Amino acid sequence: PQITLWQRPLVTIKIGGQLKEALLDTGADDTVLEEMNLPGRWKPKMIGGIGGFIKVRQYDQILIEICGHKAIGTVLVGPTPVNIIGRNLLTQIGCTLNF
Amino acid sequence: PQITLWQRPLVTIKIGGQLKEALLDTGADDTVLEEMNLPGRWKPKMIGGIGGFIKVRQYDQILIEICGHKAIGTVLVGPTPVNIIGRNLLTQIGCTLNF
Amino acid sequence: FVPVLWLF
Ligand SMILES: [Mg+2]
Repeated sequence: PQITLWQRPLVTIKIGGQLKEALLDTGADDTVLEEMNLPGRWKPKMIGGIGGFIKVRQYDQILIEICGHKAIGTVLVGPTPVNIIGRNLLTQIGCTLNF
Repeated sequence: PQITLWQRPLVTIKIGGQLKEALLDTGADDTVLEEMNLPGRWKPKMIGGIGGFIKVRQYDQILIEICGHKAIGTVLVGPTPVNIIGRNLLTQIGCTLNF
Repeated sequence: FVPVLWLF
């Protein structure tokens, strides 16, 4: 699809059969998702923001479906108030910015 | 232009006669820029981050060039670690997300 | 509101 940017670019994603809302975020290197139960092993990680850092769990090789596109990639799980689809997955679905 | 996401979408901007680099961020509502001498009137604003709040200066009706395209809108100036161009200006240059 | 800066 072509998405204008007058509203937040929120899409439905499918992850472990569950449907969730997420924000397509060209400014994010990584994909960051709200507290959820993913299976298997993870690595501890830190992501920086204004005035500090947030502790997250990094899971590799997670299948996420976005508007019919199936991406497999690394996700960071943590107390984010909004699910963020970053460039690691946006590149897998063929996403570009155009103006 | 078409901007791919294999790298960060960093582009050249010009504001107050100065050139800087800024991230095109579809996930951001708003535009936040590093401390900078800018002429004209502004309003003080507070934003709550991880460890605490930051104070910024809100400038409205500012002319900014983004990768050659002139745009008018609000910019927040303060202690941000990265220059962020948000949707308030991305719409003004006709930016779309496409996949 | 800038999620990558953890600002909302
Ligand atoms: Mg440029």
